[PDB]
Amino acid sequence: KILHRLLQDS
Amino acid sequence: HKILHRLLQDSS
Amino acid sequence: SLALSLTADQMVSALLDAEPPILYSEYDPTRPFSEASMMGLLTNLADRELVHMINWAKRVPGFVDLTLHDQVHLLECAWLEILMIGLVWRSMEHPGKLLFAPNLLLDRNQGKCVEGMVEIFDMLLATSSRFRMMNLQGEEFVCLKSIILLNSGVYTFLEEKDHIHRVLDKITDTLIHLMAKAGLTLQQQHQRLAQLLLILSHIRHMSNKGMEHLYSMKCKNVVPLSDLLLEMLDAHR
Amino acid sequence: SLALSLTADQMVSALLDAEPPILYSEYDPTRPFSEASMMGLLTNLADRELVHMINWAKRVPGFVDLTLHDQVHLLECAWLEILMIGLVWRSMEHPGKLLFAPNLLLDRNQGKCVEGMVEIFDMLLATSSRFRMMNLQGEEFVCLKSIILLNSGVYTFKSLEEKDHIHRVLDKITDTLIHLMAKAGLTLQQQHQRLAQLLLILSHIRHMSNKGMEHLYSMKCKNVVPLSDLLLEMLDAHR
Ligand SMILES: COC[C@H]1C[C@]2(C)[C@@H](O)CC[C@H]2[C@@H]2CCc3cc(O)ccc3[C@@H]12
Ligand SMILES: COC[C@H]1C[C@]2(C)[C@@H](O)CC[C@H]2[C@@H]2CCc3cc(O)ccc3[C@@H]12
Repeated sequence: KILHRLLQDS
Repeated sequence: HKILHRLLQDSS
Repeated sequence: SLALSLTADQMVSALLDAEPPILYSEYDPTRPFSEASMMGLLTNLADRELVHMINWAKRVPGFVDLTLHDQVHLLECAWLEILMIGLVWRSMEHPGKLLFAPNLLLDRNQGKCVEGMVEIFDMLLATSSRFRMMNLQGEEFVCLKSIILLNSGVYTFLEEKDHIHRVLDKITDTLIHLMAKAGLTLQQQHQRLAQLLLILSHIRHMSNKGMEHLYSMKCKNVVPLSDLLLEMLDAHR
Repeated sequence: SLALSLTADQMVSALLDAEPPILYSEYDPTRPFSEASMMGLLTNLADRELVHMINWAKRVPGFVDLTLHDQVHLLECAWLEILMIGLVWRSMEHPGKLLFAPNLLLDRNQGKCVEGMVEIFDMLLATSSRFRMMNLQGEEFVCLKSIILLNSGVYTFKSLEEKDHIHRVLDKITDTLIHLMAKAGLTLQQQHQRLAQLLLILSHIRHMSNKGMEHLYSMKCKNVVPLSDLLLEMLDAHR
C-alpha cells in the first residue's frame, strides 16, 4: 500500500 | 570427516 | 517507447543524474552501541534511503512505462539489493569498512554487535574488495544498479515483459559502449561485461541473507520497523 | 595451467563429456503423493545426484587445480544452484512441468502437495520458460552451470593466486559462450546482449537456491522428511 502511494507522489 | 571431503578424494 | 530511443551516452547521463544523495545516519557518538541501537540506526537510514530510491527508480529509463503494479513488484523484489550495491560502491575506497553513511563507517568488529550480522558484513566487505580489484567505475555502477531494478523481479511477474527486456538490452549496449570508449579490447569488453554481471549473483545472495536476518530481528522485537519497511519485508514472505 | 590452454571447442568438448547422467526416481506411478512421500522422492533423487555432481565438478576445467578445502567450499555454496539449473534445463521442452527425472515430471498443482513448495515451483517454471524463450542451447547450459560452480562461492575466499586462477578460468568460459554465439551467426551486439541475458539468469538461480534452502530447512525441522548425512551436511553449510 505505502510503496504504491509513494510511487504516485514523488 | 565431512562426506564431501571424502567424495572429492574418491571421485571417478 | 522513449527509453528505446536513447543513445548510450544519453542512457549514462540520465542514470548519473538520477543518482540519489548520500544520506546521513542518526548516529549519536555520545552513547555506546547496542544490538537494538545499531539495528535502529541501519534501518532508520534504509527507510530514508528508500524514499530517494522510489524517486530514482522513476528516473530509470523505461520504468515509468510500467504499470503501478509492475513497479511495486520490481521494487519490492530488488530494494535490499539496491541498498546493498550502493553500500558496496560507497565502501570501495574504505578497505575493511562499510560506509553506511559518512557518519557511520563500520568494520566487521562493530558488525559483531548485532547477532548474525557479521557474516553479512563479511560478504558485503568481500564484494567491496571485488569492486576495488576490478576498478569498478561509477558509470558501470549505475548501469548495474538499474539492471538489478529491472531484472530481479522480471520473471516473477506479457508485452511489458518484452519492454523490460528491450531496456535491459539497451543497458548492455551501454555497458559495452562505456568499455569500448575506455579503450578495452573487444575480448576485454565481453570478459568484463560477464565479471560485472556475475556480481549480481552475489548481490542477490547477500540480499536473501539480509532479508532473513532483518526478519529475524523483527520477529524477536529487536527493532521497530517503519510501516514501509514492514511492507517491503512482507513482500518476501 | 592445463585449463587455460583449452580452445573454445575443447572447452565445450570437455564440459559436454563431463555431464552427469540423468537419474530416475524411485517413484511408482500407481501410488498417490503425500507431503512426506514427495519430499522423500525429491531429496532421495537429489542425494544420488550430488554424488554424480562431485565427479562432474572434478571434470570442470581448472577445478582439480584448486585445494580440497576450496573445492569443498565451492560445492557447498553452489550445490542447490547446480541441481536447480539442471532441473530447469531438462524441463525446457515440457511447458508447465518440472522434469525432476524422466519418470517424475511434476506440474505446478503437484507442488502444492508440499507446504510452501508451489511458490518455488513457480519460480523454477518461470526460469524454464525463459530458457525456452531464449532458445537456450545445450552448450550454453554447460557453460552456465560451470560458471555457477566457480563463481557462487568465489568471493568467500595467504594464497590469492587461487582466486586469480579461478578468475582466468571464468574468463575462458565467457570466451567459450561468445565463441558459441559467433559460431551461430549472431552479430557482435547480439552476442553481448545474449551473454548478458544468460548471466542475469544466474541471479534468478541464486535466488531460487536461497529460497529452496530455507524450505528444505523448514522441512527438516518439522521432520516431514529424514535427510541423508550428506544432505544434512550440505544444508548445514548454509547455516
Ligand atoms: C532495512 O535495513 C537495512 C539494514 C539492516 C540489514 C537488512 C540487517 O538486518 C542485515 C543486513 C542489513 C542491511 C545491509 C545493507 C544496508 C544498506 C543501507 O544503505 C542501509 C542499511 C542496510 C542494512
Ligand atoms: C535437496 O533436496 C532438493 C529437492 C527438495 C527441495 C530443496 C525442496 O525442499 C525445495 C526446493 C526443492 C529442490 C528443487 C530442485 C531439485 C532438483 C533436483 O534435481 C532434485 C531435487 C530438487 C528439490
